[PDB]
Amino acid sequence: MNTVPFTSAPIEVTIGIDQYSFNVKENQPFHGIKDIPIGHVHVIHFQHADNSSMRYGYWFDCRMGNFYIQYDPKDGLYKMMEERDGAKFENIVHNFKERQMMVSYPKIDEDDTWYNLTEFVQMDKIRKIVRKDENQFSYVDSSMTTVQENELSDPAHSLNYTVINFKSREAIRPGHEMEDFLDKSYYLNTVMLQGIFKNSSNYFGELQFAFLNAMFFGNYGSSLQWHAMIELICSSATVPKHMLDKLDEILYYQIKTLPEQYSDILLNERVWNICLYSSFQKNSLHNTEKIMENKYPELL
Amino acid sequence: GAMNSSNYAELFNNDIKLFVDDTNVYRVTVHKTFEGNVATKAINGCIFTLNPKTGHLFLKIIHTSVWAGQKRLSQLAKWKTAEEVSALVRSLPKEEQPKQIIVTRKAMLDPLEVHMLDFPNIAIRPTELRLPFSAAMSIDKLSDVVMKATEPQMVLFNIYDDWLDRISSYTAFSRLTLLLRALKTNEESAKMILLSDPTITIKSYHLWPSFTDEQWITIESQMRDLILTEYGRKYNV
Ligand SMILES: COC(=O)Cn1nnnc1C1CCCC1
Repeated sequence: MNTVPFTSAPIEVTIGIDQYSFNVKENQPFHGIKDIPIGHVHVIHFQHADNSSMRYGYWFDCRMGNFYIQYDPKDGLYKMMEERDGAKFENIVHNFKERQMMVSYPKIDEDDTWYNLTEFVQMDKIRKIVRKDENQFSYVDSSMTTVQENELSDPAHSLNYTVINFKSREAIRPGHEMEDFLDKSYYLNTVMLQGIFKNSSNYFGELQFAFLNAMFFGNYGSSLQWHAMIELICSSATVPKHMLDKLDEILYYQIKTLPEQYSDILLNERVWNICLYSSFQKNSLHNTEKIMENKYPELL
Repeated sequence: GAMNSSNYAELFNNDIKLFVDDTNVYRVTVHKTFEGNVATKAINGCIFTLNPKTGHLFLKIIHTSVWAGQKRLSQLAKWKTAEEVSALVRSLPKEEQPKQIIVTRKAMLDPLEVHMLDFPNIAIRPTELRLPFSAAMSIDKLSDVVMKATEPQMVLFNIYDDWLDRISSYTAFSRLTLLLRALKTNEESAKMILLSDPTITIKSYHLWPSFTDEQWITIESQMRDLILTEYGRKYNV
């Protein structure tokens, strides 16, 4: 197990760690989070009690270094930093662990939720979407725009998701206009899978990462990307069977985890009704269709 | 965006534009079969592509052979229309290519947009005008060329004859739409109005009769009376 210590907690804040969250009071004796499961990426996220503006947070993998959080009173946020002195880091963590000033990552043993949401997500791929090469962890917030949003403005602070545009020359072969517009299999299998992502695991990783940024930060461009990546598969007549089965599992766990009271802002009615009831794959997502119909029948 | 009555004079400015109407592309007769089912039989159709400023009409004749062995013909017809309009644009010299293409039916937007991706500076727009271009096949010389075609063919016409020698393109378009609306509402009576007087005849190189200015006023009034007469017949007014 690994640990993200906190130098202090000078401002009252709701702290998220993966799908969990807890509140810390202003100047409370809080010194971080222990027992973080090794083997997965993680996200630690923040919403200030006195200014819910800007949710923000950090994606990290404890296998890549020793990370800690310290508040910066000038920029007014909790910042992730890397401690290069391993002995100092071990000593500080042990002291705080002995004084019981850390919360424990509260994983139920039966519970595979986080693995199910991050199965295909890798830090190396996160670090290409979020470009800040001097850090081993990646900052995301509520307001960051995507490369595609910026084409339709500070490029250094952008989410470099793969651009998907159904009415673009990339999506449509000259001479196959009707074919390629009504059946996106070319665009999915040749352009995106074979050409850009290389395999379906990388495509699913970006899809999962987009959903998580949408859910944890309310990042609008991330929600757009998530839906575009779903629609691209559902609108293709020819999809490898293993991909459809895996997509159903991915989407089921995303819908299961979504806060019920955020469904109105996190789910696009057009895309979901199209994917579940009109698309080529309308009968290939049995688990997702069942949870959607039982949890959010209003959207449909 | 969409084209309506607020920006109606835009049709007659100096930016080249084309209306595209696909109503008459896929045409069928419906009949019973020997077994008592129902079958369709396609007949020749046409794409109606019109420059409202100059009157130039690019009439692409759609021969029934294009439908042979194809499925989902109503959908295919929109994509075939878009393919042919795209081909027309590419065939025109750059200085003759339109800056805007206005489709009469919103279902033509995506097919045309996709076929014209190579022309990002040509705007593809709908219209809120209800334009009676479906009645093009009530114009005898247009219907004759479509029905006689034995293969795909493009035929060029000036749908205004020589009217632009005497009137503006705004007035000419208004005259055309009134004539087409009348032919759409009551074709027999419209042709009667247009042809009753034998001393006034259509020139070999024209589509409509050779009316003087005063006679066009009379004809236009008779067409408006026809439209109103039919409105009253329809709604019992
Ligand atoms: C050089 O900065 C510091 O030493 C900050 N600090 N103060 N108390 N804890 C820390 C973090 C340093 C690594 C683990 C927690």
